[PDB]
Amino acid sequence: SSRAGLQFPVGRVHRLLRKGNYSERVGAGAPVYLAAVLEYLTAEILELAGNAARDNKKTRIIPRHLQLAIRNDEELNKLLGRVTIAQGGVLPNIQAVLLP
Amino acid sequence: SSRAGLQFPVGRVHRLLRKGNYSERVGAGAPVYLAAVLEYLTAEILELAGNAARDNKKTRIIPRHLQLAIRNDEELNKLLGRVTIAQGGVLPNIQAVLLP
Amino acid sequence: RIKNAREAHSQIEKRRRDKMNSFIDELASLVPTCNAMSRKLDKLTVLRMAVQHM
Amino acid sequence: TVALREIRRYQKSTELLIRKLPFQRLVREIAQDFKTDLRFQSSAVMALQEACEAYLVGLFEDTNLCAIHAKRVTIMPKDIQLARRIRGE
Amino acid sequence: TVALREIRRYQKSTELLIRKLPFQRLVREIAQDFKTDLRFQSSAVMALQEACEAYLVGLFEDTNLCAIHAKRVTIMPKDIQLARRIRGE
Amino acid sequence: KDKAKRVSRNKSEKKRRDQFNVLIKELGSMLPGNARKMDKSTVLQKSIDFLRKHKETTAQSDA
Amino acid sequence: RDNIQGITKPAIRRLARRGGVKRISGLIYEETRGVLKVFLENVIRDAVTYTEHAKRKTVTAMDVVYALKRQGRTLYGFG
Amino acid sequence: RDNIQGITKPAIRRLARRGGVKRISGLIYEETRGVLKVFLENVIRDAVTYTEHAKRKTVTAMDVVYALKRQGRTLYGFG
Amino acid sequence: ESYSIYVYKVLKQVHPDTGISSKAMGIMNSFVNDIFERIAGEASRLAHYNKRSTITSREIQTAVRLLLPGELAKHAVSEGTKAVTKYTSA
Amino acid sequence: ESYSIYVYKVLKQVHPDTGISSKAMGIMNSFVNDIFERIAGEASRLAHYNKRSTITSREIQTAVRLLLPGELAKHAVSEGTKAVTKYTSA
DNA sequence: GGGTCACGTGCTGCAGGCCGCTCAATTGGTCGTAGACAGCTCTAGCACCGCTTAAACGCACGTACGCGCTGTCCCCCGCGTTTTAACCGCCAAGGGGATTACTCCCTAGTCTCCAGGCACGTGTCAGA
DNA sequence: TCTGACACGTGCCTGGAGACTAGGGAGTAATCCCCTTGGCGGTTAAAACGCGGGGGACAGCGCGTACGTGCGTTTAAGCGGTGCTAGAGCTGTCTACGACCAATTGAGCGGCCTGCAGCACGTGACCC
Repeated sequence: SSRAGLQFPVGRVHRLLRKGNYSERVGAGAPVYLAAVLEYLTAEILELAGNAARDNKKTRIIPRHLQLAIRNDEELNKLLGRVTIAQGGVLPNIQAVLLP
Repeated sequence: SSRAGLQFPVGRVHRLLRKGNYSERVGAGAPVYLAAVLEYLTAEILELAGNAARDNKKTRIIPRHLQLAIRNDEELNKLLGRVTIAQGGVLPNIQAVLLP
Repeated sequence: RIKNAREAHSQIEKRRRDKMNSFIDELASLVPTCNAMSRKLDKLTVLRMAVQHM
Repeated sequence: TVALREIRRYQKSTELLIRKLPFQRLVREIAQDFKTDLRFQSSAVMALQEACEAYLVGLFEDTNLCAIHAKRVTIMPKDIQLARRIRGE
Repeated sequence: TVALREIRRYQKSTELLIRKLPFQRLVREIAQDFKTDLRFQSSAVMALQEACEAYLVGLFEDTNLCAIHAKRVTIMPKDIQLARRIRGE
Repeated sequence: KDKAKRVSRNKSEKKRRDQFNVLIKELGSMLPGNARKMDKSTVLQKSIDFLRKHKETTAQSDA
Repeated sequence: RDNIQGITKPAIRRLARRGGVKRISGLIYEETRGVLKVFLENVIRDAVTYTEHAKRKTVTAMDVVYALKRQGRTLYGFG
Repeated sequence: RDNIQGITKPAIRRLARRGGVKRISGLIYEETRGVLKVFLENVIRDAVTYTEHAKRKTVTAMDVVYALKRQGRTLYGFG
Repeated sequence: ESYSIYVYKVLKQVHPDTGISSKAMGIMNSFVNDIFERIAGEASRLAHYNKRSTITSREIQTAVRLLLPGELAKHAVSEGTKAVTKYTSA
Repeated sequence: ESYSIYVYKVLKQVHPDTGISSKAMGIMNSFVNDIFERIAGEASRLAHYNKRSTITSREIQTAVRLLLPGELAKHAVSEGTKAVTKYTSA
């Protein structure tokens, strides 16, 4: 991780790639490549979730913020389309035809 | 296969289980149990498909007969609910409201 | 006899604190910024938020 | 008038709209049909509650759209059935 | 009357209802967008065509049902859009 | 001898009390209908009533 | 028995409102209960099967998660 | 270019009839062509990606089968 | 490798007076591979969930119950159980 | 085991003044686990399809491209590529 | 003696520092396979040409369906009142799960041998 | 009588079957702790029940267009035939990396203790 410049671990990633019968062999680059990917995706979600917290004057992230951050982003929403989030809530969507 | 009273190969099933990255180890009885299940399911389709061929005055089974056998049988239809069959065709379903 | 006067005094002092504490919680509820807080605010913070809000 | 207010209110909040106690009993009522004398973790029940409401809400949304397509305001079982059939149920 | 006989005939038969050369050109027309100078197996292309026709047949069935729910016989894009939306498309 | 250290802690407790006292004076002086000699409980009580009144008035102007 | 009635008509109305429903026919309540019953049966049956396979008597959240996961539904926060 | 137009109105009629459609509005042909083009584009992109990963120039049936399979659509008869 | 020999033999034992077309056989071969993967996949997951390194008939039997519908599962499970019983007895 | 340490460090890097709830953290851990399974599964399948016994950055890259949508796929690949080049160089 | 304010004490929680233990990262060495590279051959796919038939395209006419408009009745919605359950708080007991330790068996790996399976070719039968 | 499929006959190799050995994993047993389950009492909110009015849904009627259907004319697709190459497939050879095994070191985490800050309580001083 230190040489890779990552916050996320590599050694455990390597362990997890060779474990679970994914392959007979794993290359040195694979654990590293993946660790970078996992960190990247994590950072993007945290950035959006933090914004959702700020919009509501919060300094702390909660499941509601995570839900809002994801559903407002079509790439994440598709990626996590089949995912249910505890206490995430729902978006305040009302059909125009129902309005007076 | 002879010992088990099965038509299906036991050795092939064992080899596939042994070398398919399903687990480190496979029990000796597992291939036998599975071969029997595969044979049974195969027989269910063949029995129905043979009937479908007979109903069309045919002495040979074609993809259409498989399609007819599968979609009329609820358990098979659910099992293959998302399966596309080459040259299977479609069932002759027409809505009553469309009729004169 | 007169020992009760000191006991009464400590009870009066607590009653004063309880009255102030009850008012502090009520005061906090009237400041919109307090709605963003999950934990109960400290006495000093509530008073500060009230003046900042006004 | 009230219905729109209620929609906004319930969509805004995150808590369950179902009652927990009858839900817990219902889980056992159903589970007992598969196996008797079962024991359950409360976290398992809570997980079910979240899934159940999310499931029904999605169906309600589709049901509402079906009624709208037919240029209707009220929802009926026929609208639910169309959505369910299209969704493979 | 004509439509019903046509429906029965096409449901009875198993052949492809799309001409192959137009289909082959369409596949290459698309594939070139991803990478140029590609080569294709004929069986691969036919596999695509069978899947495509099966897809459209499913679309048409649901579209027709939506029109029926709306008490109409003629299918419109509006009906397709509802069916597609319900199925998550 | 270490009892002397408690004095610094006593000062810290005093500092907290003094911050409260300073805010009481500011809180009371920031209200309309200002009056002298209000005790800490009264300042808070009048602050509560003011904010309820302020909220009521701005709410009264709408709906 | 009869715990499904424990979810009352007002509860159904609240759920429908969350789903954006403005107007509700009187036949919805029975239809909704039937739908939920099926959903619960499917998830519970799988969760119980997982519990039985493990030779356990206590059902855990993970049995529910596995039951949902194989049904194309994952749930974050519960494990 | 423009081979989507190669799917003629009669081709649409035949397909719609296979799907049990009795009557067709004039806007269906264009809507159907738009949808089909998008559907096919997604399938091909996956098949081409498989071909590219293997560093091949020729797309094979298995590239298509894998593409369809990963999309949820299992195909029998082509492997 | 293929299953055409075994599929044909089973058909003859069920319907002696009929055969299988080339296209139909390709479909049956695709079917067998699909079913194998489904069961083996679930059996693998069961072994994973319970932290076991060995797949036995128990994982497969459970996988069969999870995958197949009630009536079909009962018959499929019975055949698997009998095959093992007969096999170990012979 | 958990990623809470790493998630928090990243959160601090992005949002130095923002904390995170335990429930939100549990959700983030489930997210990471989900992504791992998706990529590791696809990388294995790619190796299987191409008759390979090993996993390299190529299998991971292709799995990332297949799994992620347009923008995420491009950026995730870039991050993986640099990390390997940088780690390999160091 | 009562009430408020100011000052000091006692107890609890959070943050920082220290101690102990573990894992990962780092370092070093050996061996084999898989992957990469090189060379050679053949097939399938791609490209090109010609002819015929069926389908597609274009044009014309009429009908049914869809759309728009109007009227009536019933159900649902909203509010108020009454009754019950849900929810909250507190207390107690037992079982299952969790944790630790020990023993036995099976599969995998290694080694050996044969027939059936798989592929190819020929002849006859059934269907065309 | 011919074409395709099925049955019969022949040949070769691989995989399966059988046999043997060892270690690790699985299975079994015993002990301990926590959570779940079960029970009781009280308070509040929700649910249930009843009444009245309006809007929505349904039914009926009328009109026009687009679509459907048929006929004639024109074009492309499909079928058959011909020619050539690149890529794919197969075989053989060589190297580096990873795997496996062993040995060290550093940093971080967890737990415990100390220091600082905060909350609540008690006493003294000031005012009436």
